[PDB]
Amino acid sequence: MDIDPYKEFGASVELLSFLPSDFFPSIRDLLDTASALYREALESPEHCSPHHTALRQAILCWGELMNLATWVGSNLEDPASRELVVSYVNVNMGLKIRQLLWFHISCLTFGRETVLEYLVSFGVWIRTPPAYRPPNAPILSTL
Amino acid sequence: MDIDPYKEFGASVELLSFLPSDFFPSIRDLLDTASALYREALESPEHCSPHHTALRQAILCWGELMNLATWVGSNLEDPASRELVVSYVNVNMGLKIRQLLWFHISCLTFGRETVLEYLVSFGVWIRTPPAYRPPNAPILSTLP
Amino acid sequence: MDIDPYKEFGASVELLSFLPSDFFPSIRDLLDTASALYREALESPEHCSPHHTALRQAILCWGELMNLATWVGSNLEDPASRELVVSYVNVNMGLKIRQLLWFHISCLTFGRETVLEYLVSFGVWIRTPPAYRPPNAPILSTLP
Amino acid sequence: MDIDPYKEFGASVELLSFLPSDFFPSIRDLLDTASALYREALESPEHCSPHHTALRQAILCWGELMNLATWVGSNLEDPASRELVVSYVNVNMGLKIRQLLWFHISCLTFGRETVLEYLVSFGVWIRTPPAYRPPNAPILSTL
Amino acid sequence: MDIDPYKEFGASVELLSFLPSDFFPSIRDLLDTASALYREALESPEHCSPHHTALRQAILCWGELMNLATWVGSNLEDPASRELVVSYVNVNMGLKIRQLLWFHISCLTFGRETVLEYLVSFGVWIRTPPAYRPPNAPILSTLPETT
Amino acid sequence: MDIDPYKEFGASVELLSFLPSDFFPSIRDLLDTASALYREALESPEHCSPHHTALRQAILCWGELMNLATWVGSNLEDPASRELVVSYVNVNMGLKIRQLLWFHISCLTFGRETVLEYLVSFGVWIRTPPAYRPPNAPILSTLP
Repeated sequence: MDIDPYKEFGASVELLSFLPSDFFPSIRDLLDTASALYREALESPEHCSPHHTALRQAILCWGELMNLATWVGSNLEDPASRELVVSYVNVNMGLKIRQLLWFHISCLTFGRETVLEYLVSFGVWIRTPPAYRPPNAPILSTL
Repeated sequence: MDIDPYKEFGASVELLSFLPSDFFPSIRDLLDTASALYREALESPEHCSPHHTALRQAILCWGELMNLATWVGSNLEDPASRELVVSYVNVNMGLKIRQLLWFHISCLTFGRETVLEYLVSFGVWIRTPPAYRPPNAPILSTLP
Repeated sequence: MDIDPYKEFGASVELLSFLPSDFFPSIRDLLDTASALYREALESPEHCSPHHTALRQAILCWGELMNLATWVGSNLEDPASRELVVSYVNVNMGLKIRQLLWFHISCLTFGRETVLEYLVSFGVWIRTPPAYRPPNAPILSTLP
Repeated sequence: MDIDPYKEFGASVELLSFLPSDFFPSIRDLLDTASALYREALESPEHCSPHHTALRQAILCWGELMNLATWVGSNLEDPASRELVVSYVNVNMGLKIRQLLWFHISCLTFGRETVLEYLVSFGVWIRTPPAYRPPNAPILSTL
Repeated sequence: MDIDPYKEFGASVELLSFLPSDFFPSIRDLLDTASALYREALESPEHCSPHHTALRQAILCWGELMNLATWVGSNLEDPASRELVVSYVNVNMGLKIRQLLWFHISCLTFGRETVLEYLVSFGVWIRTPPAYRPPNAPILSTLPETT
Repeated sequence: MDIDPYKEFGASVELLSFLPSDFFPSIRDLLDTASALYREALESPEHCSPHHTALRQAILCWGELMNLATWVGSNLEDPASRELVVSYVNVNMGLKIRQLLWFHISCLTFGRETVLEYLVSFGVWIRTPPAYRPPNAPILSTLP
């Protein structure tokens, strides 16, 4: 079956594909801003928010992916083949978990209606050619 | 942060450790149960339950892991180290979503309080010495 | 004084003698059931039930017996008489807390009246001649 | 898991660790004052008190420890190794069952609020050096 | 800043200097006393008293001093100069917080005015010559010695 | 007894480790602004705040640590121990006293909620890639 993870939150993969690769902070920097803002709500028996439920799964999805890269570096025989796998988890599979971590942290920080309104205006900006756009990208921090 | 995937739903990792490792059905058998029973709701544009939201992320977590096992199939021309990676995803990494898929499919079908009471009742069954346990295990089939 | 540990809870030593000796699960299997199900309450600063108060003393009684078996491990340099002591605590002394841990975990999970009725119902089952008893024993799994 | 046996009664192991070893009577003298004061309440099907439930377990804990020392003296081969075990049950494991027997007998005799108020004032007295304390320890017998 | 830890609570350093140096119990004996009676309050998410706010920093002051003495042991390969620093942390720096732990535990247990009247009455007792001094020193027990 | 020094003030060690380590002003500058702004209120027979009660103990803790450093500089014959100990006391304990002094001085100056919001905002600002944040770092300021 075909599930996009954002459709229950009012977005799509097509809406978040306009953000470039160097728009999201690193995965260590998304896990730090969740552990420092919402830790008593993520380590809680309550449901709190639907953005809290999807953020708990995205953290433990990465904790098993960092569990994989520790296994790959420990018990593969040749070092040549193991350097493609750990580079795949951090870069290729790590990019999909950044925008999952970015979307749910920002929907808790700024609001869900603000992030969806920002993703429209960022899509207009990056679809415009660089000669006909303002030089600075729009930012989020309304608060 | 030591975050618990089942504490939100009134369970724990140590309560899910009452069931053995080779008790959960395979991932292909659990994704067909999700397809046949809950496909209009997992593809719905609204979250219907907290179990649906944790189940949509559990399928995409396995979908990311199947793009990985396809990638190690197409790459890593050393053949002896390719089979170490793709069998790790299918066996070792596939287990921790297999408890995650089993817990959320069964809590959508039978309810929260039925699966939590089944987790205790399977705890009594596997604890009993083999001279005094029944030959049948408990099944979640509360429905006729 | 000939004091009865289960008479307070509506049972007796001779009603607990309906179950055989090798029916109760091991002490490591019963302390994990107490850990997974009742750890906020056994470490609570208030007594929640008379079964909690008798269960906190049953765990500390085994905790005193494990400091003893560690002490006979570190001391008693005669090796033939060290193994007589530590196997007595694990097998012989560990049994009378194993009925004590089983009775209070099961009475917190299923209730008093369910375990007392299970003690009678297991009495009928073990009494029946083997030509006419079922191949299944009763389990306390009243919960689905 | 980590349980202290006194926390449900409003005390701790840290509160009762200030009482010295020679503060409690012998285990035969704690079992005599329970069998002579509360025997119709300990040999009873009722719950009576939470101090009664914890006292029933502490008596039968010692009855299995005296069962052990009878076994050790009967069927160990050498007498040299058996004299360390029976001295361990009576002294080392016997000291932990004295303060369990003392705390629950005294909470029934004087009251729970009196024993906790006495354990504070006995802690002030024995933490004071002997040159700056009164020479007599405080006593319990308010009745 | 000529600042004073007890001046806020109605005392002084010199009023705490009535008690001698070898009067306060050891740091292990006040940490066991604090954790016995005040552990849900010293780890509470709110401040309960100015004694609780000042006792949380005094335990944290001792915690930073014990990670220091641990660090001097794992490092500092000269044994002649290592042991005199760990001795300075334990017996010299620990004395200034033993008065801080004793003062704030006792004002939580018996009250501010009871400890402040005890410091005066122990001041009369210790400056009396030993020929005219009574045998039983003052003590801030809430119960009498005969109960 | 595990006590968080900022827990009663609505923060934690994790929220103050959210900012980088070389952000907090030095211990000399923080004691300078404490002695400039709040000296008649820290040398006072009143409490006036929980922040004043914590700031006095922080200043006295740093005074005891500087007495320690003066003592180690006074009498230790090993020159490498004078290189190790008083550099540890500065660069490892002064960072924690820098966070404590900065937190309490800023909470006295700007308010507690403004300092907590500034902690969250500056952490998320540092974490953000530089092309998608405001170009200059935020400060607390009382000047309109």
